[PDB]
Order: sequence, then C-alpha cells, then structure tokens
Amino acid sequence: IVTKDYSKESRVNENSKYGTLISDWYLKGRLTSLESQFINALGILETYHYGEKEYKDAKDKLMTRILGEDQYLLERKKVQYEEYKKLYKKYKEENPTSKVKMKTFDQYTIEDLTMREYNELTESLKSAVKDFEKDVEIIENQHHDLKPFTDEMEEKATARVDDLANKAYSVYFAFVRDTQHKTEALELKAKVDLVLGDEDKPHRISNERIEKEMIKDLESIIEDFFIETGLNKPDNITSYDSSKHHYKNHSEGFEALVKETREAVTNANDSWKTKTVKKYG
Amino acid sequence: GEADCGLRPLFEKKSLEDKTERELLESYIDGRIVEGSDAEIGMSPWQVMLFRKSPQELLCGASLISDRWVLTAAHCLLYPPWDKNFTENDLLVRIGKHSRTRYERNIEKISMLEKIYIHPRYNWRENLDRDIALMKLKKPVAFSDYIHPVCLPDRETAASLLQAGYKGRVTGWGNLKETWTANVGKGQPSVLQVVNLPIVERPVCKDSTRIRITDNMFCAGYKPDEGKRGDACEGDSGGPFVMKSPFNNRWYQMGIVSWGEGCDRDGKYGFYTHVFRLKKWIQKVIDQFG
Ligand SMILES: [Hg+2]
Ligand SMILES: [Hg+2]
Repeated sequence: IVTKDYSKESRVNENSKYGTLISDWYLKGRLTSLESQFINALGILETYHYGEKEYKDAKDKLMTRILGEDQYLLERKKVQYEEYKKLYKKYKEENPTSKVKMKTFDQYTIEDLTMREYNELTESLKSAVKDFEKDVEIIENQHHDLKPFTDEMEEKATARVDDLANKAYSVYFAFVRDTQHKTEALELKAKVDLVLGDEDKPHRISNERIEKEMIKDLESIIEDFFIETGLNKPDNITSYDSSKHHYKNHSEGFEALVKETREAVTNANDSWKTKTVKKYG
Repeated sequence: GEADCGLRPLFEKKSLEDKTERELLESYIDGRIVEGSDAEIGMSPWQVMLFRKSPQELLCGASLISDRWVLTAAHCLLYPPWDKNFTENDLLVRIGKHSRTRYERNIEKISMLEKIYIHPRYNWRENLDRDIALMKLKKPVAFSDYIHPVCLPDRETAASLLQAGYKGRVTGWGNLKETWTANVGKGQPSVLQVVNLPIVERPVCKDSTRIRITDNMFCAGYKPDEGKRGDACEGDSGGPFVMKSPFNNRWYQMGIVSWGEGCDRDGKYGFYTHVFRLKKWIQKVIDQFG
C-alpha cells in the first residue's frame, strides 16, 4: 500500500544532476552499484532480529531514507523518459523508414547520471545505514533481552529451540497417517516450519527474547494440536532425529517413534490444559 | 457468521469507530492533520495473508468470506508469464494478523488449503479479466475479535455504493512505493497498511490505460489535480477494497486488488476485480463444493 510522499526525502543536491554526465558504458556499472546498495540496505532492514516492536522507529527512519533515494532515481527516470520520447519522435521524423520501436517506461533505463549524484546517493544510503546501526545499539542497551548473544550463547539457545521443534515433528509424524487427526498434524508441521523459517536459512535465535518467544510459540503450536484434536499432551515426547527415525532411511526407527508417541498420548491425562501458553475458550 | 458479516468485533460491535472511517462519509474535508497508514488493531478482521511455504514468502492478500472460504486474485495463484502456478500444498493462509514480521500466537490462525478454485474464464494472457479465485479451507476457522468475515454485496448495494467519488478502503502488507528498477526489491511494512480511495468514472479508467478494461473491473485513485495520493501496489493483489454501507453499517467487499501500472503514478489508477459482477460464480462454487 502506497500512502506517503517520499519526494523530498532525498539528500541529493539539487544541482548535482546538471553536472557532467558519465559515459554510457561506465553508467551501466554505476546504476548496478546503486541497485546493489538499495538491496543491501533493504536487507539489513528486513533482518529477522529487528522484527521487534522496539526497532519500529529506527526502521521507519531507515526505510524513509532508502525510499527517499529510490524516489530520487525514479523521478529522474521519469523526467529523462519524457525527454527520450521527444527525442524518439525527432529521430523518427529524420529516419522515417526506420522500424525501431520506442521503449516503454518499464523498458527504459536511466541515461543521465553524474558522479556527484552517484556519490551523494551512495553516501546518503551509507549514512542512513550507519544511523540505523547506532539507533539499534542504543535500543539494545536499554533492552537487555534484545542484545545479540555471543556465538556460544546463540548455539545453546538454538539447540533448545531445535529440540523442541523436533518433539513437535514427532507428534506430527505420529498422527500424519491417522485419518481422524491428519489435518491437525499437517497444520502442526506447517506451523512449526513457518516459525522456524526456511530449513536452509532459519531465523537465528540471536537474543534472549527470540529464544523465549520462539520457545513459547513452539510450545503453543504443539498445544494447539492437542487442543484441536481433543487429545492429551504427554509429558515425554522423544525428539525426532533424522539419523534415527527417517521414514525412508530408518523405517524401523520411524515406526518405533510413531508407536511410542501414539502410546504416550493415549496414557496422558489432561493436567496439561491448566498450564498452556495460550488461553483457550 | 454469514448473518454477522461486516460487523467488526473491535469496532461496530463495541460502538467504536476507527480513525479514518469518517473519511468515507459524504461529508468530509481533510486538512492539516492526516492520519497514519498503520492499521488499527482488528480494523480489517477479514484480512488474510496468502503465504508461500518454501521458500517463505508473503505472496498476496486475500479476504475471509465465511468460516471456510477465502477470496483472492487468480493471478496470485496462476500467472504463466511469470511462471506462477501454485497448488494447494504450496501454501497456507494466515488469518487474524497484524504484524507480518512475527508469528502472533494469541490472535493468528494458520489454515491448510483444501482446494483452490480459479475462475475458468480468468483471462491472464490479455487483461486479467475475471482475476478472482476461491480457496476452501480444510477445516472451518473459528471467529474471534481478530478474525471475522466481510460481506459480499448484492446487485443494489453495488449499484448504490459504486459511484464515482465515493471512497472505499484497501488494506495490505504489500510494497510502500514503486521502485526505480524491479530489482531494487520490496519496501515492506511490518504492520497492515490502510489507504482510502475514491472510485473514478469508467471513462477516466478506460482512458488512463491501453490495457482493455472490462465491466468485471473498476478503478480507484485520486486524479492528478486532487492533491491526495495513494494506491495499492505489488504484494497487495488479492486484498479487499471495502466500503461501509450507510444503510446498515456493515462493511462490503466491492473489489479485489488486481492490477495497475507502476504504483501511485499520476494519471494512473489501481484496478480492482468487481466482486458483485462475479458473484454468481462465487456462489456456484461455494454451493457446489463444501
Ligand atoms: Hg512494471
Ligand atoms: Hg507496467
């Protein structure tokens, strides 16, 4: 949704665009550099770690700076496309037998840029990212649960999270072939995957808060499964371990885990309902 | 449920108005003070997030129209020119959300899709005519203060509410601005965004683009000489364009974010799938299946 006007949010100097235009062959490389800087800036903004309410203003601030320089380039493209169109028209009046087609705005690419513009755009995004990093440092000093873990601390926290998720996966495997509870199992798996992130680049458990909320989210997701199927949550669930329980690689192990898990559900009482993370009802 | 559609638990049901609601009423100015774009908690409880499971990705918006049905744009599920063709197992819907950067365990509901139904006469190779699709949830989801269905209009509501100048509301987590190269990427919000816009006269919609528009679409947006701005953008597709009826105080989904050229460009308007025009199909689907 577009609601704001970012047209006066650029730090590029009004006169920079009237300087010396750079040779087209060198231009292309400067535009790709700019594109890359924006990508990198937006990527820092999106980092999972910063998806906490306390970074809201630091982020809005950085976003406003990135969109502002983006808008600068977008408006420059618009102005130049208009001039291009009139040039194309003139070219046609001079080579009437030409078959070349006028580029659309979306095919067009910026043809004019000066080093002053490139340097100012570049410096502006750099300064914006720097301010963002300072705002972040300040934020994290006044909220210890947001402070990044050391690598050892992160490894330990990440293992607790992964272990809980693997218990969730066991429950999922124990009921994915049960006609009565299949949908609940499938959603459990899908929800556990969603909070963890892509297997190849999962959300890092980088501070006390993420460790704490990820654990509660995982516990709640498992409890959602039992609440919805009407089954009782066992106190003991063997954590799923691919090397020991893979459905295809270790059928026996897989079947033993399913069996052990289904049985523990059967023997569980409903005490667990009085202690759930979420309020049900 | 069906009877209770369009009445928001955290608003109408509590006799509370949201911050811009009044801007949709015939009597209004708008000066100095301009309200924020962040949605108020529970202000679009029919809001749905269409999510790709892997790699994780917020694909499009959608809307809840019953405890078992979700409405969206067909091009979010099927669009050959971008090699897009998702099937039920490729995704999920996230309902009742506010922030998209975290899982919201107390209000959020994740539903597995049982079946997707794309309009058989969805015209993707030409102009997105009939850009609409339905998704049946495997289980009905329970309503709460954050998850409530919107109403679909009938012939007259559409005839009376869809008039040039009348304003509707569009919500979504899509891009905040058009960018200079498609590559720049996505400038996304963490919180549901809202924008209210006026329906514009068909002749202006038609003259604003070279794409062939049909009666199954309508466009909305401010004109060059209107000063206010705003529009839907990449990622918003499938989201609802709603209107509050002065006759019964209920919210009606008049449209579905469908397409546009760029985002918020002067003399350009966002196009929406005309919901009433495609209601017999919606009804046939819901009545035949589940
Ligand atoms: Hg485009
Ligand atoms: Hg376009």
